[PDB]
Amino acid sequence: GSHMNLAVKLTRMEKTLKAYELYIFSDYENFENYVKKEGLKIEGMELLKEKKARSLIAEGKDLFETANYGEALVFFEKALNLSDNEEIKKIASFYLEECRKKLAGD
Amino acid sequence: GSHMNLAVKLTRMEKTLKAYELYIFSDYENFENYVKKEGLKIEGMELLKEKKARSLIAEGKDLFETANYGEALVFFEKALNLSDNEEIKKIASFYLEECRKKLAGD
Repeated sequence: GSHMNLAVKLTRMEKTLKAYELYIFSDYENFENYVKKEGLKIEGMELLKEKKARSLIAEGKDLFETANYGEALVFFEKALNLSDNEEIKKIASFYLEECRKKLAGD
Repeated sequence: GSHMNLAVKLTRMEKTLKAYELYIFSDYENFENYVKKEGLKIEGMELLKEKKARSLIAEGKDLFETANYGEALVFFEKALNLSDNEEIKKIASFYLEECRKKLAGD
């Protein structure tokens, strides 16, 4: 040609580097906000969502353990909505039901 | 005319993408080895080893809280060996012992 016409490719790649940098150097929320708004497909995203969902379950569990069932419920539902990972689903669903039991006075 | 420097940039960015992927999803040693081999200049390189140790502690702790003690053991031992920080090693050691108690049936 000898034009390579790489600009579109490189600007996508720049954004995916920026996404990885947000994951490494910033909060999960900053990372996912950027990925969502730039519409990026990040390889291994599911693993990252699973890890964050697991962190949310842990937060809920600590709230559950202080009998803040209402607040705990919020975290389990968040975890459920964040990751479609099968273990996350089962564990979050378990704890969600435990909250519901306590909330019903059972 | 064409801009071959953008193609060079492409090669650099592909490598940098792979580096970040190794950092996030693989062991620090693999990331280190790849960066050295490719002579990449990663921004914040000197920060990453301790950051990795910390993320391993966090991920290990969330596995611990979801009662995956066998899985968590791996994260804690890796963090124990990767960190150069005595406080971080105390955290890792504490959880490692708890995981071992779980493997033993307490």
